[PDB]
Amino acid sequence: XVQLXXSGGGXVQXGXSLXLSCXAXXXXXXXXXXXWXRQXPGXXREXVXXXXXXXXXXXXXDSXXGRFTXSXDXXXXXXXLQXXXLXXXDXAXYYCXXXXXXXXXXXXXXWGXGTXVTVSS
Amino acid sequence: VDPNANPNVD
Amino acid sequence: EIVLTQSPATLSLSPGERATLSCRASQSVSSYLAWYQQKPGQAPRLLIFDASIRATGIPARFSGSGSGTDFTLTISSLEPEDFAVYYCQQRSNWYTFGQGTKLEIKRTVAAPSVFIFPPSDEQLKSGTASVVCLLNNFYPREAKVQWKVDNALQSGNSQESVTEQDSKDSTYSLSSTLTLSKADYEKHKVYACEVTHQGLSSPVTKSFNRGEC
Amino acid sequence: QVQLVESGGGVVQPGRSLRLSCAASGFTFSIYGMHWVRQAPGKGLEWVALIWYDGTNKYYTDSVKGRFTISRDNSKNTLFLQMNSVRAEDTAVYYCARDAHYSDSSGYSSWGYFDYWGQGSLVTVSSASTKGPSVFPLAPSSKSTSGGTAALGCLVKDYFPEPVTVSWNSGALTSGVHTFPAVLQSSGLYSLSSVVTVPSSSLGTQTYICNVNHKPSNTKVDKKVEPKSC
Repeated sequence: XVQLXXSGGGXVQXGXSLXLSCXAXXXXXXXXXXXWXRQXPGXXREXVXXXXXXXXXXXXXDSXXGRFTXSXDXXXXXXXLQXXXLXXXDXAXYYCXXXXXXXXXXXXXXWGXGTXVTVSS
Repeated sequence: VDPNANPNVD
Repeated sequence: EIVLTQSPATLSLSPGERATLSCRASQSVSSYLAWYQQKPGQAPRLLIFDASIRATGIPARFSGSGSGTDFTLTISSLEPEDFAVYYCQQRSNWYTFGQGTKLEIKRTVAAPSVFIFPPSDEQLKSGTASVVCLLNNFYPREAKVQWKVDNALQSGNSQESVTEQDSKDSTYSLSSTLTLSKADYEKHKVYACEVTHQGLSSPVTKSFNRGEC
Repeated sequence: QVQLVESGGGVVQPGRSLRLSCAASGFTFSIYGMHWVRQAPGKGLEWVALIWYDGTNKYYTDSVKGRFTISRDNSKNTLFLQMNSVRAEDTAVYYCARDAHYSDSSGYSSWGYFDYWGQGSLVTVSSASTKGPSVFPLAPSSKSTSGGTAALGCLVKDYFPEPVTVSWNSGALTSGVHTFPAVLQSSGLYSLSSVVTVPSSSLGTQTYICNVNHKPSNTKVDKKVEPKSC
């Protein structure tokens, strides 16, 4: 019963910045951790970041530490991925997911449709 | 006339 | 041309289990064989080439073997991202593909619930009658739908479509549409859809009488 | 970093022409052979054509030979398929694919597989004209009840081309909806149904409306689905 709508992707020069958004409908997201994953062509889906509930922190993958930051707007039922210092290797489809387990075991039952980020030229 | 020849540089 | 024959057509398994897929070539392709994975709405993805070499970024649980005419793709422990259609491909002589093996999620048996719908008066006034039979939330996929009009078995005048396995409950649903001209529709009284499925001890028929709805 | 982005698909009348484009980024386009591969609706994969890295050699599958032309512009990182004299049987998603140019430090060399693929571009070859669907109720009755559950729906008939979308109660009803894949009828027009199951006790009090959108013809239809007494 939940829909997740991603936006914010696109084409960016190396060194540049974008911000992805993941907007939820049909469940108040305030109680759940929300996570970002990415899938480069031909590869498996890889973890990028999770924002737990407000004040329970954010945790990141090695590959994006110090460059990407996740944040939340609970009032608008949306989570964000700020992406700075982009590199060609970051080119991928980016997905968001809700962790339905409020104790944070990662039961990812609902997923966004993906948004493409291309870092080139 | 060989369609399976290497089509790349090397 | 070299024809590649894959078997089985469908493999029904659970996460953790070993999957073994076969591909048979009509004549030797030496080791010039590849395997691909494809999900609905997506492009294929190269898994294995030269019969046994794993592509970059492919998990170690995938492995290929064989040479000559018989080849196998093995997944040692299936995982949820592996439910998909798998194709083999040769490049020994031009470029041909097998017709694919679907690896589907196994679940328990659920017999379909069966529902029949008459044509609307609106459609009838316009000159045509479509009669719809719905088979809802069933597993496994195999089912037979038979249409009967005044107790006579129909053929040639229906089309079927089936959903993909449901993301939450892994069932299928199926629609069958029977199409008649309005003139032919008004020649008959009883319209029936008869459904068989391995979960049903007897066939389930739903029918209505024209002009009683 | 490898990307292959296709463009140029769409509907084309039989006998006419259409050009597909495949723009590459994230690799050295000019040293790779490139292929086109197609997939008809609900069918498997079929190799179409191949072009060498430097454009010097080109190969085609028999059924397109003399009608399709493969070409590339390395200065623009783009691969082309020019489709002339198209036929309905050319209807397919068309993929560009990079030749899996494999080698190792041991001189071992390999090629003739497809290691990266475009997103696909649908080409629909049809003499049908743009047409919105006629929307008809699938009325619930005793003959669409099983246990305490009733089914109801909308039949979305005789439209072209794909796709159509269906919602229920302006999006407020989503549980239990199944919208079936379209079938191409012998007429060349598509038809599909969208169904939903609901508690049978709600048939007397709850109004059920399907909302059908066919963007190519600008068709928008709200259809009340009222019960019947079969």
